[PDB]
Amino acid sequence: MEKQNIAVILARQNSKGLPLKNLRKMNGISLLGHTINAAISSKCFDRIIVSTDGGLIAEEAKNFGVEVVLRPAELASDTASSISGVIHALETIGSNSGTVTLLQPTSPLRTGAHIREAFSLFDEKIKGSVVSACPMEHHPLKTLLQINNGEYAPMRHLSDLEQPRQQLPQAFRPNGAIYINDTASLIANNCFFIAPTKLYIMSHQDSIDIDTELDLQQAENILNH
Amino acid sequence: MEKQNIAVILARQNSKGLPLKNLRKMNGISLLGHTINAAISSKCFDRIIVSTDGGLIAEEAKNFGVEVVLRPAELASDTASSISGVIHALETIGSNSGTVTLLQPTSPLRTGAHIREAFSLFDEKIKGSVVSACPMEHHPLKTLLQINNGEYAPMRHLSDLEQPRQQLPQAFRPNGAIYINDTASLIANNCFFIAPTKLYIMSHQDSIDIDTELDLQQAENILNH
Ligand SMILES: [Ca+2]
Ligand SMILES: [Ca+2]
Ligand SMILES: [Ca+2]
Ligand SMILES: [Ca+2]
Repeated sequence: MEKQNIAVILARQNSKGLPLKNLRKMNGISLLGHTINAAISSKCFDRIIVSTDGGLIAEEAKNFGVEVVLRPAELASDTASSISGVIHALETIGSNSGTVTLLQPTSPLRTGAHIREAFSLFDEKIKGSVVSACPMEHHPLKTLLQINNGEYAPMRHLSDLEQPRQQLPQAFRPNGAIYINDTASLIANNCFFIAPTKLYIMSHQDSIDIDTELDLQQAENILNH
Repeated sequence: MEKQNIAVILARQNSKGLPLKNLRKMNGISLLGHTINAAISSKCFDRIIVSTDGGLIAEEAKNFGVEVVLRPAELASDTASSISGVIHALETIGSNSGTVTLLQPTSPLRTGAHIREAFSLFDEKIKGSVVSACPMEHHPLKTLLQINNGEYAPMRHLSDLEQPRQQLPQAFRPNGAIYINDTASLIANNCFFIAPTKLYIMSHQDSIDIDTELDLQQAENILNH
């Protein structure tokens, strides 16, 4: 088996929030279609799979010219992990070697250029994850964590809470748009974060995650320059 | 000198962002007035001081029936620390014993009831800070910090990045609305965070910080039930 670069787009019919989110249109193209177009235009992938339990989602994926894996109910439930869906898609097409990239349709401003830029960071020898990330609005060192009921401790030092942000290490959070992994490592570890993890930095604007009707319009407003 | 409970409201004329922010009206009352009303209605304070360099701000403070400390230019500049303003106000009225609470006008949804609730957490024997805080939208353990150029490390463990949030310690960030300190300790430490710090938890809604015109309207929308 030669190595393959696989993109997996997980899109279930009964999304846990906004109804029918994956097929909602933005600029005349479904969220699903925006992410398929990003995958195709990246030219990074040998195979692009949409994994779904819904008939309308499957028909949309076929109309965009990509492969469909049908997920049974037990893998498309509110308790089913994303990793189990990706593993199932890989098993269905018979790939256990190469790279596998998770592209969630809820990140419609992540483009094919972003995907190519992220892919350029992947190290084929060391094989840690590449994860897209954006800067933290609120610095995570300026927080306290609960240790006992009503008792809290600084994330690191109490003095960090008053430090000028520019004097603190730069901080980033995964934004959900892109997770790139070595396929065999993802199968063995059964997770998306595999050390040593590299970050592909994206802007706040491009990192928008669609959960609400207002996220949809904001994303549309951004697309208009 | 008997102990006094002092509230200090820092309000300079040349705020670093929105122009004339401290006197902008919300529901027919200036931001400054909302915070003065919170201080008065809390009944927590022996003295309420507005520290300012601006004539219009001073006149507003006098119209609400509180004391005014005039800050010279060197203490009302873009580089002047908040702590130096509070220290100057305390020196001006001659208080070095009791408690001192910083109330920023940019937190107009923080009420007198919030202040009283926060004050009830202050420990007069141990004398750590009480700081108002709100829950973190994005969990601070699900972040990576820059260590070298293009190299990042998990805040704590890489496995935290995939942990269900409810399995992680609860996390909070100071929201800027209330800082309560022992006066002598604040003078000695020259900072607002003094161990052991206790948190007064506020909702996201009540924690709104005014920096933009849209923050102003959102805060007004919230005031309407
Ligand atoms: Ca091809
Ligand atoms: Ca520590
Ligand atoms: Ca009185
Ligand atoms: Ca660590």
